[PDB]
Amino acid sequence: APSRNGMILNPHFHKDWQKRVRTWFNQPARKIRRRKARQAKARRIAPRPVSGPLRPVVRCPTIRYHTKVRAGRGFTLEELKAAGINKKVARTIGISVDSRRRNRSTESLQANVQRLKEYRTKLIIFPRKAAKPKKGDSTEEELKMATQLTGPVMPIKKVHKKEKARVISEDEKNFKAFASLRMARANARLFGIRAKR
Amino acid sequence: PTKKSKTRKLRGHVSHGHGRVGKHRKHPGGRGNAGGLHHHRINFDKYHPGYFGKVGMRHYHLKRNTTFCPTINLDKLWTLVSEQTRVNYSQKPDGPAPIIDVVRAGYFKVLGKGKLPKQPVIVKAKFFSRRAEEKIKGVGGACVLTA
Amino acid sequence: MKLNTFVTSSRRKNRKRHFNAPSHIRRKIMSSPLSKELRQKYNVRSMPIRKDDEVQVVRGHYKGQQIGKVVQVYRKKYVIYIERVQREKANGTTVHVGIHPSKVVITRLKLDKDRKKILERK
Amino acid sequence: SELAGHQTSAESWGTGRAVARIPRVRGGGTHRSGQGAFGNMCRGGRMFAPTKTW
RNA sequence: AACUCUUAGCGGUGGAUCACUCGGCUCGUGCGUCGAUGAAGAACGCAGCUAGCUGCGAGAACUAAUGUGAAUUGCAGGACAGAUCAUCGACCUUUCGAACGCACAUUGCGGCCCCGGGUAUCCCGGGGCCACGCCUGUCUGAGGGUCGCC
RNA sequence: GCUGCAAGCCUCGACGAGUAGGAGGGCCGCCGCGGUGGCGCCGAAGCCCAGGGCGCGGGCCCGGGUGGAGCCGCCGCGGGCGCAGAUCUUGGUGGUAGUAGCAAAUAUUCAAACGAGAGCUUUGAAGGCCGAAGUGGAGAAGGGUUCCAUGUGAACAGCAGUUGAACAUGGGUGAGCCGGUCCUAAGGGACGGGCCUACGCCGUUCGGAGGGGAGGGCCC
RNA sequence: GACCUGGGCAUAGGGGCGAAAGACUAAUCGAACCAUCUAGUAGCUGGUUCCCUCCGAAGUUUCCCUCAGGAUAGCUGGCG
RNA sequence: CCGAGGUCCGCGGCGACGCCGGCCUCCCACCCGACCCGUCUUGAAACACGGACCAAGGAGUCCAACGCGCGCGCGAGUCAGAGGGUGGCUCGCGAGCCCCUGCGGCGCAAUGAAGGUGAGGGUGGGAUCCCCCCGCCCCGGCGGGGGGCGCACCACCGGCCCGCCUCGCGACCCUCCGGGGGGCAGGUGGAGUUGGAGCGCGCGCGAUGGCACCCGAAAGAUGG
RNA sequence: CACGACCUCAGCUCAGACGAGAAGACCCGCUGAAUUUAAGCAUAUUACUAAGCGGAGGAAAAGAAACCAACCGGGAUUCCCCCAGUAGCGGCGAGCGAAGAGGGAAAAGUCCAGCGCCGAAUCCCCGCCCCAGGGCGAGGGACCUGUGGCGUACGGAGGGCCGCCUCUCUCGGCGCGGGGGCCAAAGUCCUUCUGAUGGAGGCUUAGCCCGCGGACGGUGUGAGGCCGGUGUCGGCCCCCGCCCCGCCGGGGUGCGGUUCCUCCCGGAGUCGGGUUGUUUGGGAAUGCAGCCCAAAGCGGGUGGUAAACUCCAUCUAAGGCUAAAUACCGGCACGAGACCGAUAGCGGACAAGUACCGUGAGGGAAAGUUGAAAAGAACUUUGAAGAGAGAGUUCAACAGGGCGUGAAACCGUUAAGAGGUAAACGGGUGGGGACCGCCCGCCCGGUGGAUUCAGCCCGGCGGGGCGGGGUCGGCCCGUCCGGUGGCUCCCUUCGCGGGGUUGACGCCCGGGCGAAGG
Ligand SMILES: [Mg+2]
Ligand SMILES: [Mg+2]
Ligand SMILES: [Mg+2]
Ligand SMILES: [Mg+2]
Ligand SMILES: [Mg+2]
Ligand SMILES: [Mg+2]
Ligand SMILES: [Mg+2]
Ligand SMILES: [Mg+2]
Ligand SMILES: [Mg+2]
Ligand SMILES: [Mg+2]
Ligand SMILES: [Mg+2]
Ligand SMILES: [Mg+2]
Ligand SMILES: [Mg+2]
Ligand SMILES: [Mg+2]
Ligand SMILES: [Mg+2]
Ligand SMILES: [Mg+2]
Ligand SMILES: [Mg+2]
Ligand SMILES: [Mg+2]
Ligand SMILES: [Mg+2]
Ligand SMILES: [Mg+2]
Ligand SMILES: [Mg+2]
Ligand SMILES: [Mg+2]
Ligand SMILES: [Mg+2]
Ligand SMILES: [Mg+2]
Ligand SMILES: [Mg+2]
Ligand SMILES: [Mg+2]
Ligand SMILES: [Mg+2]
Ligand SMILES: [Mg+2]
Ligand SMILES: [Mg+2]
Ligand SMILES: [Mg+2]
Ligand SMILES: [Mg+2]
Ligand SMILES: [Mg+2]
Ligand SMILES: [Mg+2]
Ligand SMILES: [Mg+2]
Ligand SMILES: [Mg+2]
Ligand SMILES: [Mg+2]
Ligand SMILES: [Mg+2]
Ligand SMILES: [Mg+2]
Ligand SMILES: [Mg+2]
Ligand SMILES: [Mg+2]
Ligand SMILES: [Mg+2]
Ligand SMILES: [Mg+2]
Ligand SMILES: [Mg+2]
Ligand SMILES: [Mg+2]
Ligand SMILES: [Mg+2]
Ligand SMILES: [Mg+2]
Ligand SMILES: [Mg+2]
Ligand SMILES: [Mg+2]
Ligand SMILES: [Mg+2]
Ligand SMILES: [Mg+2]
Ligand SMILES: [Mg+2]
Ligand SMILES: [Mg+2]
Ligand SMILES: [Mg+2]
Ligand SMILES: [Mg+2]
Ligand SMILES: [Mg+2]
Ligand SMILES: [Mg+2]
Ligand SMILES: [Mg+2]
Ligand SMILES: [Mg+2]
Ligand SMILES: [Mg+2]
Ligand SMILES: [Mg+2]
Repeated sequence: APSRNGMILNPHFHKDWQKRVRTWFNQPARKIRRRKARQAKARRIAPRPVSGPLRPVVRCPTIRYHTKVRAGRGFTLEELKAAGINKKVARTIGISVDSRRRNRSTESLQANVQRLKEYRTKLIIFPRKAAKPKKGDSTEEELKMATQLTGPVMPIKKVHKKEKARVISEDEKNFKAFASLRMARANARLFGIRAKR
Repeated sequence: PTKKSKTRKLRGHVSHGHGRVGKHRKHPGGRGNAGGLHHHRINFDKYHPGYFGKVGMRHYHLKRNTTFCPTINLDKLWTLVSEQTRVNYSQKPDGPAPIIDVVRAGYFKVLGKGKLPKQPVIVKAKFFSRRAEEKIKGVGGACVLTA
Repeated sequence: MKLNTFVTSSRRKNRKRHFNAPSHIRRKIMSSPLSKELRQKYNVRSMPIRKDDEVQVVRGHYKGQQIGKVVQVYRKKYVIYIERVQREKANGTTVHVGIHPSKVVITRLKLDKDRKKILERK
Repeated sequence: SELAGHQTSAESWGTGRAVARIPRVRGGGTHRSGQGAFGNMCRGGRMFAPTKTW
């Protein structure tokens, strides 16, 4: 079979693959189908945003996506408590909640509490009955100027803040970056063998 | 397409470009990588040395996000900032130095391959090689570490 | 130009539902235009032909100003038979020749309780 | 169709008969019995390299 | 002469080719609904003239209703000509079949109730029933199984 | 003067075998598509030709005949794109060939009738055979109208046919005491139980609270 | 007579049944038939469809449970 | 005109089909040549196989991935893929257009089993080009003689990076418990480096996995 | 030794329900091969496939963490992309092969048991009363061997304190799409041609006429205007629905905040361990199952290498429910096609799963076309009849019923020629035959007839340019200066959205410049 210099190929076609072949001929048809579902859903929730509830801002786990934020699953119960929002009333006003997530640092906590407060100001709540405007309900002036919000509810901004050009201190120029990492790696390996003393 | 196909010029020729003596049959030497050690050994040893056997330790649950460490050389270090920024601070070499945060650009380690222009620069990376730092220190500037 | 994607434009389908059309649909298919005096009197372009209509052949071998009367509307064969539009057979027997309704022109309508209702809607 | 030409339970008669060693339809009282069924050269058989939808 | 062969015309034999296409194949879309209230499938039967196909079920080539508005057509004949067709919400829907009284290479063999007739008796006909498993409940019971009362 | 489609044109020199195989060119051919340029009842496609031609060739044009409704060039695009072979597939047709053959169980003949038509039907006579372990008379299984009358003589009945188990049109199978039905024979197969992941299987008078009937009038 | 025979029954495929021949088990038996896996695999036979133009071989090397086959080098063509 | 290959400024009989022309093709005849194709084979006209005849059908395909060559776009980038947006009651148009804070793929860094560490020119040949000098000129160039910068590429010699080995081991400012450095040098291993070339699309071909150019087993298995 | 209660277990053609079978493309649970590849072959591969068995639904399954991760942490499930032909598995051979993260589609969460409070506060059956929604019965049961309310890992409950206050469900009545019928523009104008026009030409030179209709089909040929339709969310008519708002009516019952008190907080032959078989990329054992062992409660599971110790992280297993993204070769109803065009395409364009074959499981064809219209050949005549000759229909019988076109093989006949070396074939020619085929141009010299007759002039108009029209003028684009003046600026320094400095930044403005153009 091998004729001359070339790769050792490994085509995984030793099963009965012809019985399981999915052609993407309905791919443009499911785009029309999923689009009609969003439009049909949009009319069913006409005042409410079509994208769903407000999602929090979470940090991607691994080091490969260290500096990357992402729309999370739901707001932590601690983030709702620090924003004055009850657990079981957040779903009624379109706020995503999940109780599995925790806040390991205040940076992630304060980032979503500000996001919750920014949302509640931009939130126009309609009274349960138009003849009875209650306390938490918005005023009759803001109800007329309330349209459906298309796109993600409060998309996450990635502020590309730049460190200002400073003057390099002489103490900063004497910092051995290679020796600092090389000592940190060596001390992290001999840490356990040193604690035995 | 089939217009420029070779089979269109093989009409009329009996063996269809596969010989009369040795006909074109069903796998005359085995299917796939058969005989890689017995009768295709010369081909495997000549063009794929090292194909047979084991080498090195095994890592069962290898997660590529753990060993993720994209690198960048010093010759492409100033590509992370605008060209006007590199020129503006060239006329002001008396302490105002730009900061090139290599982590926010998508790299972790800085390697000292190319030459660096004679400008003080503050380089923020998670890792530095010995020569990358001394070229940054030699040209003026510090190598700030980040996590 | 057809803008309705639910209506077919196909040689295979338009012919199948034409030669297999039900009798009540073949009535609408076997329509014939009205004369310029009837089209001006009733303000109707064409009409589904009936048995006792006076028509006039316009195309074919039997065309002419002779105003005949429909004998029967052979809805199964997509053809009508007129009084004097006929032919002598070999044995001398006279047989009616089939004419398609699209080739005749209704010079006089067979008005009844239902014909005047449809003429009003048109 | 993927089943085009393969709706037959044809077995080759083999050698020993003047027939040409092609899968022939099982016996019966029809014209179809004893006819080539599978190959692309046979009438009513499967075309060479049937056009697949993928 | 004949016979044989070649060539062309013509005529046969044969069916190619071409043109045609109410068919297939493939893709996409919307729905996504069977059955003891008897399904799928099967058998038999049903038309004025009817074998098959198809449609129906002893109301049998269709009933009612609604829409439609003059036909169906091979030949008649006949329309209470609202013809015909479509829709299809009413009604109808033989036997076998999960098929259900027991069976079945049997239109075999039984049982119960009710009705009508001959006359409760029997006989005849008709109607409603009588499979298996299981659930809730009722009813009727069983066992010193555990007690109570004596 | 001519060209100059420069992917064109012109000049000069040498060279030319070829299986397997490779490459190039094709204004070779086929089907469909996007363009473009047309053709057609004053006759398209296809088919036929002792007609006129073109190209090294693949092939092509024209004329004539037939045919009766579609078709083609060019620039691109997409192929189920070209056959002499495969004991190829399907269909058709030859030579063999008016050939082999219509040769198992002794047999037919005369006359007449019907009829367009008779070795073959029918009638009579004659001479023969089966010779009651029939070439006879009735059933079972199986066949399913083959039974019967009449008509037909296309097809079939391997010659014929006025004949038929053919075809066409009608008709025909009548039961308390003939059989089925009733009984269990071998056996099959439920039930209880057990098994089985299950569809189910095992097992057959055993094995369950397996009796649905009483006499006596609420009792055994 | 260890006879012949009908019908009804029983035994079903790696099973049956066999006074035994590998016999018989629906013209099929040293493992029935039917459908499917299955277009099973075949280093083995057979065939592999238009033209012209140009170039043009090898049956030798090494390795191979190889010796009717491959890998490999050589020879070939094309692209430059 | 013995001269850059031919002209006649020579001519005859018949010309309307009787008596003219038609290569090839049709028939026939003669001379020369000439065994039946396909196939396997060292060798086929073979007493080798297949083929009585004719029509129609009939066999290198599609998918995946790879290699190299080529066309194309852009270029240290390249491709937008899933998806989303929308000429708004959606033909042609299940196209096309658009944006995705370009996720990611493949490139831009290799090397080691790994912990890890991680890349600074010379010589020779060299298309092309530059300069000078002497002649000639139709002022645009031509001819002759010299020098030089040297593309790509190749040969060689280096530098550097990672692995390994050997040698050199030292005093010293980064030690801050622990620890990190200490021109190290000389060799050697690497699919490296010393001024990127790739990515996407298309095309062709080759070797593959798939029914895989087509037809073909003796079987084996599952269910009946 | 009966009578009662209970337990356990029976009977019924008891009252009222349920199950069965079909189909099975997609889906769930099992079972399970071998062809095949490894050029043999045994593990492996084929394949956790085919076949076999069971069970569903319009989707199913899955699913709200005994998860991932090791980070600045993610956060149910499903699907897509990528991860990735990667980690890894493998006679480490052939081959096999996921997952976390990331990007997207869709997103919705929750109920018990237990724990302990509430007079079982609960349910069913029967008989009913009012308007599917509410009630009643000194009716019968279920149930304390545990119904209901509260409540479930996000903590929960009760009592204080603080604050705001009661709003769902289901019916009647006025306001905000779907389906089925019916209808809705314009040539049969003129001329010609044809068997038939739907062909050709014309219709002030707006093709004549319509056009939001020039899709498609039918009609005797290529029809926008003959017909059905097509286009117009155009009109009319009849059924029917969703959502929101408002009033009336039957059922609804408050919820939050507490660096305050008190109390409560969990799924056993299960985890785990051993072993066995199988499965997986899971490798000192991924999942599953059998057997054995057999738990704990600051416990248990996991942290991809077996083990002990230790620290950290994460989850809370052994109970239940749950839409939407996803699949769909079956079914129902549609649309489409660079597909096939009667040996093709499904086996089946037709009385096709039909005829027919086999005892049976099963096997399984062949077969489309007269013409526009049957106008399907009256009648005469020969024959017993098929079959003929006439006649007749048709544009056509070179369309006469398996009838459009009618090829090749093969055959009859006619015409022509030939034939003692089987026939054919290459090259050369001959004969014959059948059908065909066949002096002008430029210039000039005279000649004789006609020149809405020539140079030139005048008048009107049009056109032409780097081997070179010249002189004035704008305009467009590129480019460079003049910053001539403020908006983005440079992610540009300063005080806390305002101000100050500069980039070949764009627009504005004047000059340049380019064989850059009109
Ligand atoms: Mg090879
Ligand atoms: Mg060749
Ligand atoms: Mg060959
Ligand atoms: Mg080849
Ligand atoms: Mg060989
Ligand atoms: Mg191959
Ligand atoms: Mg109209
Ligand atoms: Mg033979
Ligand atoms: Mg086929
Ligand atoms: Mg000849
Ligand atoms: Mg002929
Ligand atoms: Mg029934
Ligand atoms: Mg040559
Ligand atoms: Mg094709
Ligand atoms: Mg000829
Ligand atoms: Mg082909
Ligand atoms: Mg052939
Ligand atoms: Mg009869
Ligand atoms: Mg006979
Ligand atoms: Mg008779
Ligand atoms: Mg008889
Ligand atoms: Mg008969
Ligand atoms: Mg017997
Ligand atoms: Mg067997
Ligand atoms: Mg023996
Ligand atoms: Mg094959
Ligand atoms: Mg050989
Ligand atoms: Mg000729
Ligand atoms: Mg051969
Ligand atoms: Mg030999
Ligand atoms: Mg010999
Ligand atoms: Mg032979
Ligand atoms: Mg052919
Ligand atoms: Mg290669
Ligand atoms: Mg990228
Ligand atoms: Mg990759
Ligand atoms: Mg150099
Ligand atoms: Mg085997
Ligand atoms: Mg079922
Ligand atoms: Mg093998
Ligand atoms: Mg092999
Ligand atoms: Mg084997
Ligand atoms: Mg299966
Ligand atoms: Mg269902
Ligand atoms: Mg769904
Ligand atoms: Mg579910
Ligand atoms: Mg596997
Ligand atoms: Mg993931
Ligand atoms: Mg939970
Ligand atoms: Mg039309
Ligand atoms: Mg396995
Ligand atoms: Mg570990
Ligand atoms: Mg569930
Ligand atoms: Mg067919
Ligand atoms: Mg079908
Ligand atoms: Mg004709
Ligand atoms: Mg004809
Ligand atoms: Mg014909
Ligand atoms: Mg002839
Ligand atoms: Mg002759």
